[PDB]
Amino acid sequence: GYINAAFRSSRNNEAYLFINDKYVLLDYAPGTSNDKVLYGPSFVRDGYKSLAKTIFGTYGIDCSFDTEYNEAFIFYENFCARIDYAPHSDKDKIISGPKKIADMFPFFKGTVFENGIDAAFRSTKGKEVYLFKGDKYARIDYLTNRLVQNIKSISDGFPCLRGTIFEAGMDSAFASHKTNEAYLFKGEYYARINFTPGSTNDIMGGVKKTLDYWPSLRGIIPLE
Amino acid sequence: GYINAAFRSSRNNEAYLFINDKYVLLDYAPGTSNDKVLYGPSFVRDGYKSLAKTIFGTYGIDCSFDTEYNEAFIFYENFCARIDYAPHSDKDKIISGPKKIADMFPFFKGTVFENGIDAAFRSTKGKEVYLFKGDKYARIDYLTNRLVQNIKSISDGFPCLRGTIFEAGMDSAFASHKTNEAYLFKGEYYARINFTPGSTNDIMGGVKKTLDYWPSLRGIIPLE
Ligand SMILES: [Ca+2]
Ligand SMILES: [Ca+2]
Ligand SMILES: [Cl-]
Ligand SMILES: [Cl-]
Ligand SMILES: [Cl-]
Ligand code: NA
Ligand code: NA
Repeated sequence: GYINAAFRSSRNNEAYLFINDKYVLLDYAPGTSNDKVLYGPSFVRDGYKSLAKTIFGTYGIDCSFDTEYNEAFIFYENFCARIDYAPHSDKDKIISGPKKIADMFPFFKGTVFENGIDAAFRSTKGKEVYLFKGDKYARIDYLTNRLVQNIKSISDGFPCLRGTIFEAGMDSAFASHKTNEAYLFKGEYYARINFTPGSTNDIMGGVKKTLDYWPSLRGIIPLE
Repeated sequence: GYINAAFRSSRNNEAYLFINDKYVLLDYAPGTSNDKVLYGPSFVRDGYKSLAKTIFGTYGIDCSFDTEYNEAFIFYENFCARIDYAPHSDKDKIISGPKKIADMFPFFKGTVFENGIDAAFRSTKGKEVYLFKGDKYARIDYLTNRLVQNIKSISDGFPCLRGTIFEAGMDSAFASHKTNEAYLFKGEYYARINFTPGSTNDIMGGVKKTLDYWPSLRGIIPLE
């Protein structure tokens, strides 16, 4: 019962975190010690009416990423959908789907990504997204629907992760509102990384405990 | 692109037929030659607003069976839902699901039925339903959620099918409004069978052409 998916909100310093078939809306306070749970924990089916009678409403969300405006891709196993998550309102809706991953992203056919994605986060560069499955990552443009480069080992693109628990996989991720930062999650741990698109960079550099960084999540995770 | 699923309506002499991602409502006229298409062929997503943004709306329905009143179980691969099909209105709605088959029917766990069902029809007896997968069939009570007997070969329970194309499997079925009769489909073929719950039969009619029996379907089956 840890964080299985996440996406950055269009609202400043807010992110949606999905755990089992539930979620929380968090003010994650990147520059301040005043993190706070703004909504939830709530069942996906209760919080998102448009998702109530779907596989997402039944089983929850296991990967997602912000795109632009108020729209996000959400996943469950081999299925995905594009949604308007309509922050702080009643107005959520499915724009596209649900569709099999292979039908939404045909370049994934014949790869390990066609059966499910572990984690994803929105790049600062153009319409780019990083997606993770096992020890591999992919880099796509969601607007033109194109694989930007060959699928590579996580360690090829993020050398800073060699020798950490993230080397063989990530459970969940979201991009920060602070430029070129992102959070990676696995079990009780997170890392805050700094990245530069297209450059084999580094930093960092600190695998810590999620509950130390967000005390407002005490008693919410782990969810037994 | 032949019939992939069907269910008997609560309305006398009407059946819903599912083909690719579409359906047809048919007056199947079991006692006369006045068969007609009443509605469709239309997309499932257009005709059932409640299914529009679900896996059933994207990909169609590959198995189903009438329960009672205006409720039907519908399937797509390993998922299923309980729906009110609200005949001749737009008051359709999902009552339960979508859920995985193992979660809805726990007794199917470990069986060949776990990952999808080929075809099904409602019995005249109590709340019993016959379900088909490959050369095997199952008989369940949907109320008590119970397997009524061991999973068996189609030939054992339906000896009239021996030596015919239906021996190895069926694509679709529905129970007739005429008691103890049902229609089974595969490719361009159908059989009309008499069945006696809990007891084998003898001879009935033989494998025939669906288009000969329902000329109102010419130009519709197969869907090119
Ligand atoms: Ca995940
Ligand atoms: Ca079928
Ligand atoms: Cl994620
Ligand atoms: Cl069927
Ligand atoms: Cl769905
Ligand atoms: Na994410
Ligand atoms: Na059926």
